[PDB]
Parts: sequence; structure tokens; C-alpha cells
Amino acid sequence: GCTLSAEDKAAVERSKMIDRNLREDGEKAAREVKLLLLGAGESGKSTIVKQMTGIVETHFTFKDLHFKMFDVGAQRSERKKWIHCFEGVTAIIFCVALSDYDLVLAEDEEMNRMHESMKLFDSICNNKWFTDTSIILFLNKKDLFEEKIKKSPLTICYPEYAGSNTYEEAAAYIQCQFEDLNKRKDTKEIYTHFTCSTDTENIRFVFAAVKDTILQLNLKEYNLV
Amino acid sequence: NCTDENIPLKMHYLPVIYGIIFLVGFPGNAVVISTYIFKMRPWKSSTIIMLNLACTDLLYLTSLPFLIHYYASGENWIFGDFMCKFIRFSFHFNLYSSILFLTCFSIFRYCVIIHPMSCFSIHKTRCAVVACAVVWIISLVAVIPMTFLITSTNRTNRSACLDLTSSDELNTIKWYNLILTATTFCLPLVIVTLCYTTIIHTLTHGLQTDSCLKQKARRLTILLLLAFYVCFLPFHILRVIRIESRLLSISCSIENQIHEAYIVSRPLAALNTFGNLLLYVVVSDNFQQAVCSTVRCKVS
Amino acid sequence: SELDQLRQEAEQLKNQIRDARKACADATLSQITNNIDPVGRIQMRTRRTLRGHLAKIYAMHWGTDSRLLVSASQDGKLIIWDSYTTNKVHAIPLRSSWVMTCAYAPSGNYVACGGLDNICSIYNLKTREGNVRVSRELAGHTGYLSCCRFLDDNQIVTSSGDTTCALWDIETGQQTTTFTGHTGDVMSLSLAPDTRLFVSGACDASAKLWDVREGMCRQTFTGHESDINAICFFPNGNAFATGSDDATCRLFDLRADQELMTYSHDNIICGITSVSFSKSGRLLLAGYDDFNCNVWDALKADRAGVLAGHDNRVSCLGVTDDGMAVATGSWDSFLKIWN
Amino acid sequence: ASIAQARKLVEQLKMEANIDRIKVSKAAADLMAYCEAHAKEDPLLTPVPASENPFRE
Amino acid sequence: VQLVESGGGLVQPGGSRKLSCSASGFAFSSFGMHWVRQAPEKGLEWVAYISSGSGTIYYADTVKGRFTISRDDPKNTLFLQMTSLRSEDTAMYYCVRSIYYYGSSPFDFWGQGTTLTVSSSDIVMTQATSSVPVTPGESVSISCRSSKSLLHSNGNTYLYWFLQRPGQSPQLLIYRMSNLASGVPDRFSGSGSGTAFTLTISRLEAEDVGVYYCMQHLEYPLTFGAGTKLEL
Ligand SMILES: O=C(O)CCC(=O)C(=O)O
Ligand SMILES: O=C(O)CCC(=O)C(=O)O
Repeated sequence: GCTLSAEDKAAVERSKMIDRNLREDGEKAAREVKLLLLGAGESGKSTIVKQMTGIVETHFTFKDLHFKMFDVGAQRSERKKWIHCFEGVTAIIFCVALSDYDLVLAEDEEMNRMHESMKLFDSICNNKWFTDTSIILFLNKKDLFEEKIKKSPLTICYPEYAGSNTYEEAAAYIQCQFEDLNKRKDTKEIYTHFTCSTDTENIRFVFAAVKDTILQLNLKEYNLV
Repeated sequence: NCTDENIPLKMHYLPVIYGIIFLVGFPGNAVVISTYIFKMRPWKSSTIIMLNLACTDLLYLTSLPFLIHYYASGENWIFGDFMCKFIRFSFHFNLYSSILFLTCFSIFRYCVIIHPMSCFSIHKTRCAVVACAVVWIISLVAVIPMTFLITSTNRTNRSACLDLTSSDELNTIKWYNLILTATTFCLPLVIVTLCYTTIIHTLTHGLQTDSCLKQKARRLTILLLLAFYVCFLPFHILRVIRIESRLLSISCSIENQIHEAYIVSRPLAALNTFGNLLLYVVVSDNFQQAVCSTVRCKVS
Repeated sequence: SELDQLRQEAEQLKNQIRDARKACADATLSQITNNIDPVGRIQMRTRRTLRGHLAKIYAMHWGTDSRLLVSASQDGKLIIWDSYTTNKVHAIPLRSSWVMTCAYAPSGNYVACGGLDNICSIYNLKTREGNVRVSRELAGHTGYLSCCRFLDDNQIVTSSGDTTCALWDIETGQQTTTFTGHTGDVMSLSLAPDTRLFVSGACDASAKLWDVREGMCRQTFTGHESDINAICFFPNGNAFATGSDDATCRLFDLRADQELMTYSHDNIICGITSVSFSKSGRLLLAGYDDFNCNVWDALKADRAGVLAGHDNRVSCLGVTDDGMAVATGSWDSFLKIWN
Repeated sequence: ASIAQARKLVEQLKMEANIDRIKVSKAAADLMAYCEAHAKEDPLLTPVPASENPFRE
Repeated sequence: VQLVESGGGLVQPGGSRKLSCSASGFAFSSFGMHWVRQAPEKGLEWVAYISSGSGTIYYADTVKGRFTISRDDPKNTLFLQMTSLRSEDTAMYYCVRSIYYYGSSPFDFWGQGTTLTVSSSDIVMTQATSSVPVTPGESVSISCRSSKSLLHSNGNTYLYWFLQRPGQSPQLLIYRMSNLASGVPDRFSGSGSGTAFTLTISRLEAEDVGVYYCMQHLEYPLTFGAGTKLEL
């Protein structure tokens, strides 16, 4: 400070003001809930936005918080080269349709969109960047599933399937199958939810899951775990 | 007049225990402070409180060798008249700041855990600084009167720096001790118990009852309470009992037993400054990662 | 079948190219550069530590005057620093915070940014109001953007993840030329010192030499066994070096049109994120996922030093024009300058 | 357009298969000569005195 | 970009007055601001300076304790409050902007003037030649000279050249003794040594006639030089 000219102290002042603004912005942006929305070709990633190429961003506020949702559906590039950009999101919202257990995809041959969703869910869950990120699993399109399970049984979705042909048991079987493939049950657990067409149960469930996730990240910053 | 008889115990066991405590706790606090300064430079709202607690522990430990020399070398004080007052002040000033810092951290944990998304000002870096400044001011204000009435004298040709409970003015000491205990130990005890019981109750009722974290945290929260109670209650209870017993007319033997109990109770606070370090820095993931980063960099 | 005939023709032409490449190999760089004295041990110490970013740092570019520097982080910030005094000259907030790219204009008037939004943003630094405005927003790519490499104040190259490269005229705001031929994502770019040709390295484990003024590929270089993430020219512009995901750097030669040297070690298994060359071209600096960087004697492949001062992956690495210092930026939001 | 797709490859290979190539020994010699003629101008190879670099402290 | 000043007028010896700059066309919050006064028939004289964010404030020795500098960023206004005016405060006040960072150009834009009429150490810079007779199409040289040496230890020589046309606010030509301000024709060139400097006009025209001032930016008193008038 005793060897600086009159034009260097002003530069230091400008740098300090920049630093203060950066710190304020970082403080503001550290209390924002971040959700990464993942799914399949058509599973409900559009209709879920009703509650309120490249990245698609959505902003909203539920009680006093600033929820931000990131959608990557038009990113047709290699997923391995950018998925590490989202290491640190508050939650991963995975949407799976329940009426895709008997529908083939454009490849035809032997495809079943339930199985492809299973592979994608497994790959996302067992990623090395998401070893401590909470996953909220939504099972959309349940009303149609009902109809389908009346006439068409859960025959061609799992060859080894055995038991009664009813909505409740089949839904439990699908939920347990999806809760499988997560080989980290000690330090991770899924938040399953059968979506109900009321537009308010879903947001309450997401808020509860986010609250628990924040509680379990406030037990690690304060030396309690 | 029931002359003191605990001359072998004080000059035989107190220096040994004090030396062990100082030797184990000085380098540990130094390493903790260095790791906080170097490998954790962007400070959060909890690292500031932990660093201040480490500073108080270090300042407390720096005053031990004087007492170790005093007890070992008979009962003669040679460092001077002002040094006696300064050392006996530093002991209490850095012993009653640890309690307040633990209380502040307990309040912060309560606010952060029970209102995870309803108190956004706790996470700021200014609230911790303000709380630490308030804690320092309160502790200094509470301990200065102790400096005002500690006695160093020439009891029976000796040069003895008497402790708080065995000086001349007793009535003033009795009332000051009662007031200080009431406003600096019992109230923090109640606050800590309430916060760490409500946290324990909350960590049992919730979405995920069984987890790798919601069980470890509830296991550690009981250890914190056990350490606080075991280390702090007997010291104050026996201080009050001894100070009250001085005024009354009791047999010499009973006074000797109370003195022995008080003497053996006073190292429990040093055991507490062990436990603070052990239970607050060693079992934290961030500190372990910061420590391992230095070793990894050095190896490569 | 005509398709079968064309496939056989392609196979025959590839065989002819391989035979021609083999017939021109009489010795090797390791067999020729066998009597020169080794460089020794290259010991470097951190001299500056530029802090202020609050998230991962994904790109960085040096200024032409070798004093000003630019860095992009994922907190939505482009910071322009003065390296000598560590002062923050400028701080620009981005419209989109998913950014992995940086470019500094050779004149110093402009900076360029890009990322997951498929848009190249051009910011003007010298305005008559003390601000930093968005001069341009070039769009047209259908995949994320990964490297810019300004050419002039009015020409910019771009490499994107839709297996294509582009050359844009900034004033008009539209693509002037498009380079196609890669069969995978492209994450690299490096222009020749004379800025008439450039090289790109893609995710199909191959690199291509493009001619800027004609928009057609000249040579294709293979040899890697995984995706290529880094590329750089030798200072004389007659060779280049690539870094990939198999823990191996490789030096290729333009004129002989084949691989020259391989830089790898047994106890290195991570990937490589950056590659840069020293001023004289004797030292090759490569940043790894081991949270550190390695220096290789370019003419003998012996490792000559290690720079280890980062707590996370090293993502960007650069060397000044006069070769005084080397700047490394990592995912712990810290830049370090080694001399 | 598969026939029209696997036909630009043939033309590209013809273009890439008709260039002049020098021996590896000559290229190695040129690279070594360039690396040796600029040794003294490399501050990272031969460090400058502490009073000459701009990053002293 | 413009700064318009209000206030001025006739005052009695001993009193109060307030001058205001309204700035439109640039980011007012990023520029430090100067008040510089010129006597009715004398050279420019620095008066006061306020930093960006109001962090740093400087006053001239002549006007201290009775002058105050203030800022209003939301309203983009700069205030100077003057109390107990003597007869030496009769002058014309100008509003100047200055932004400081690596490579900036301080003092680039000078506002208009507002006149105040009251009815009733420091580096020394010298300009020897007060008047110079010149003709168009030739080469001229103007030289300044400082008591101290303006070459700092970081290599920067802080010297600025301004041109004031007959009835206009001064315009910046050279900053730091070798750089050219934007919009200035390339025929203007400046150079010199640590103590003696010079300005060269390669090819004169009919619009270069005026008064040239040399100013230092080493120590914050900011002394100016006398005038060197160029006439046809
Ligand atoms: O324990 C006692 O009897 C008095 C302790 C003491 O401080 C002393 O005798 O100087
Ligand atoms: O703290 C007391 O009440 C007496 C003992 C004491 O002052 C000390 O251990 O230094």
C-alpha cells in the first residue's frame, strides 16, 4: 500500500468492489433448489411442467424458495461428455410412464419402452457423479394402466412374472423392480410416487423430498455426520 | 484450624495429568488451526465457530505449564504477583468461553436442522462473526471480577497463589460464584439440553427413519450431551459445595474429603477440552478430506 | 452390388494409404534423438493463485500481451484478470451458466463464450460507456460448443458436438464455411501460427487437418484408442500433439503424415484434459484427472516434472506467448501460475 | 442415399492418397533442429534470473 | 454521453451554493468523478475528487473543510456544496469522469462548464513558451517539464495532454505520455523522458489552434501546467 501509485489504488478498489459483488451473488445463488428432469421419449416430462436446442430452464417459487428445473431432451449428443456438468444438483426427477409395458419402439424387433427406461434409470443411478444425489421417481400415466391391465395382463413385460393380475400388485411389482438396480441402498434411497391428477399432491411430494434432501445435506456441513 | 493435608496428591498427580493433557492437546489444536487456515480457506458459518473454539482451547492450554510447575515445585509461586492473577484469570476466561461456543454451535445446529429451509440468514458468514464477538465480550465481562478478587500471599513463609475458592474474602466470593454459575453454566446447560433433545426427537420421526446418516448423527448427539454433562456438572457442584462448606463449622476430615473431590473434579474440564477436539474435528468428513488432500499432494 | 463395390474401393484405397505411409518410414524419433542431453528435472513453484470463482472452472485463454487472462466458470461468470497483480479487471455475467469455452481476441477488444446452449456469444470489451455488452450471438449449431479460437476481430471458428466445425463472419452473423466429416463429437481446435489451416480432434479417435480458405479436409490421423480431448500445434506449425482418454499423448507429423512419438507411463491410467507446448517446443505439458499436470521431454518421451497443487481435476492449461509462465485451472475454482 | 453416402468417402480417400510424403528421418531432423535453435529463448527450459521475470514474488 | 451542470450565478462574499452534474449516456456508477475549476482568464485548477462507490474522497488544499463532494447513483447526479465563498472562487467549474483499471483512459470526457461569480509539497509543472505563432501545414512542438520525476517503479510515466479550443471544454489527447485517446487523429504524438516531455503535431490544420495543458497523475494533488497558446 506504500508503494502503489495513484492509479493503482483505484484499480485495487475496483477489484474489491468486484469481489464484494461476486460474494453477494454467490451467497444469493447458494440457496436455490436445482432439479434435473430426466425421462424417455414421451413419459410426462412435458405435462409435469404444467404445475409451475440445448438446455431448457424453468424458474418458479413455491413458498419462499427459488426452484430451477433443467430439461435436456433435445441434447442428441453423447451423454458422457456433459453429464458431469450437473454434479451437484439438489435432486434428479426421473419420469417413467406406466403404460409403456406393452408398446414397441420404432426399432420394432424385441423392444419394450419399460425396459429401455429401466436401462436409462440404472445408468443414471449408478453414475459416479450421482453417488449422493437424491432421485425422485415419478410413475406417470396410471389411469390408462388401469384399463390396460383389465384386458391385457402384465404378460409381456417380465417373462418370470407370477401372481395375481390386479392394479395394486402389478404397480407394487413395477415399483420394486425400479427400486432395484440401485446398488447403494446404504447411502441412497428413491422417493417413489404414483402421480395423482390433482396438480397439488405432486408439488407437496417434491417439496417434502427436497426438504429431506436439504436436511441430509445440512447434517454433513455441520459436522453431525 | 484443620490445616490442609492434600500436599502429596496435588504435587504428585495433578502435574502428571496436566502434562499429559497439554502434550496431547497442544499439537492437535495447532494442526487443526493450520488445516482450517490453509486447506479450508473459503470459510462457512461453522468453520468460523470451530476455529474460534480451537483458539480458545489453545489459549487455555498455553497457561497449563505455569500451573504444572507450580504444583510440582512444592507450593511456591515465583512468576510474580501479577502472573498469578493473569493465569487464574486465563483459566476461567478460556474455560467459560468453550461452554458459550458449544451453546452457540448447538443453537446453530438446531436452526439449521429443524428449519432446513426457513432460516436463510444463519448460513451467512456475518452472523457467525457477530455471535463470536458477543461470546468473547460476555466471557470477558463475566471473568474480570475474578481478577478483581484473587489472592496471592505469603501464607506461612510460602509464596502461594490461592485459588478462587480458598481466598480471604469469602462472602463476596460465595455470592459472585453463585451468580456466575447461575448465569453462565445452568442456562447454557438448559439451552444445550433442549436443542440436542429436540434434534434427537426430530431425527427419529421423518421420511427415512433408517439411513447411514440419520443413525450416525443420532449416535453422536448423545455422545455430545454425555461429554458436556459428565465434564461440567461435577466441577460446578463441588465448587459450590466447598465454598459453602468453608463458612460452616464442619470437621477437618469432611473438609479434606470435599477438597479431594474438588481437586479430582478440576481435570475433568481438561478432559472436556480433549473431547471437544476429538468429537468435533476428527469425526467430520470435511476435515478428513482436507487432511488427506495435503498428504496426497505431498506424495505426488 | 454397387455398395459392395464402393466398400471394396474404400478398403483398397485405405490399404494403399497405409502402404504409402509405411514405405516412407526409415527411422524413428526415439532412434534418432538418442544422443542429445536430457533436459533434467523441471521444478516449478506456484507464484500466483487467482481466487474468486465459486464453481468449476471449465476454460481459460491467455491474452496476446501475456499479462491479461480470461477464465470461464460454471457459476455463470467470465472473469478477466491482470495476472501480474491478481486484480480483477472485468467480471461478466452470462445469460446461460452452462459454459465450457473461452476465447480472447488477438487484438484484445473481444472475448468469446460458448456452452450447452449451442450459441457462441461475442462480448465487446472497449465500449464508450464502461460496460461489457454482448456484441453478437451466433447460432446455428445443433450441439454443445467446445472451442472457439478467434481468427481476426471479424472471423471466428467453432467446434461443436454435432460432428461439425464452422467458420463464422461475426459482422454478418452467419456461417461462412462448414467443415464436415467427423463421425463423432468434436472437442478440440487449434489453428496454425499463420492461421491458414487448423486441426480438430473428435470422439471417433481421429484427428483431421482442415484448410480454412477452401473448407475441405486434407489429412486424417489415427492411432488413439479412445476419445480425444486436447490438441495443439508445434511452434513451427509442422506437427501437432493430441491427448485422449487412454492416458496417452501422441505427437503426429504433418509432412510425413503419420505418428511420430507416444508419451505414456505405466502408473498413469486417468484421462488427459489439456495439452500445451513450450515456447521452443521441447516441453509438452499435459493436465490429467489425477489433479495434477506432467511435463514430458518432447524429443525423448521421458517425464521431466510434475505440477501438483490442485485438489480436483485439471481442466484448462495454457502457456504465455513469450513462454514466461504456465497457467493451470482446475475444478476447485482456483487458477495457479507456475514459473 | 446410402449409395450417395458411401461415395464421398471414395473421393476423400483419393484426395488424401495423392500427396507427397517425406521420410520420417528428415522430419525428425527438422524438429530437432528447430528445438535446438531456440533453446536459449525458452524461459521454461532455462529459467531467467529472479530479477528478470515479472512474477518474482 | 453527456454531463450537464446546473448551479452557478452571482453570489455575495460569504455564503453557500450548490453545483450539480446530471450524467446521461454511460454507466455512471463505474466512473470516479472530478470537479475541476478554471479561473476567468487563467489555466485549469483541480478542485475535488470522489471515487466509485464513494469509498475515497480528496480535496484541494485551497478548498478544504468548506467544500463538500457528494454522489447520487440512483439519480445519476454529482453534487458539490460550497460554503463561505471568497472572491477567489469566481471561476467556471467542469465535471470530469475517470475510470481506473489496467489500460483505461482517465479524464477522457469533460462536461460543459457552469460559472460562479462572487461579487466583491506539490509537484510543479512548467510550460516555458506561453504563446507560439504557427501556420497550417507545418510541424510544431510543445514541451512540458516537471519538478519531480513522473516515472514510477512499474514503468508507467503519468503525464496527460489536453487541448481547449477557443470556447469549448478541454479534450484529452495523450494519456500516460505515449498513448492516443480514441477519436484523436494520428498526427498527434507525444513522448519524452522522466522529467522533460514533448508533444508533436506532424501536420497542422485550422482546428488545432487552442491552449495545451500538461497534467500529472503521480501524486493526487494533480497539479496542472500553464497554457501554451497556438495562434495563426
Ligand atoms: O488446594 C489448596 O489447598 C490451595 C491450592 C493453591 O492454589 C495454593 O496452595 O497455592
Ligand atoms: O476454579 C476454581 O473455583 C478454583 C480452582 C482454580 O481457580 C483453578 O483450577 O485454577
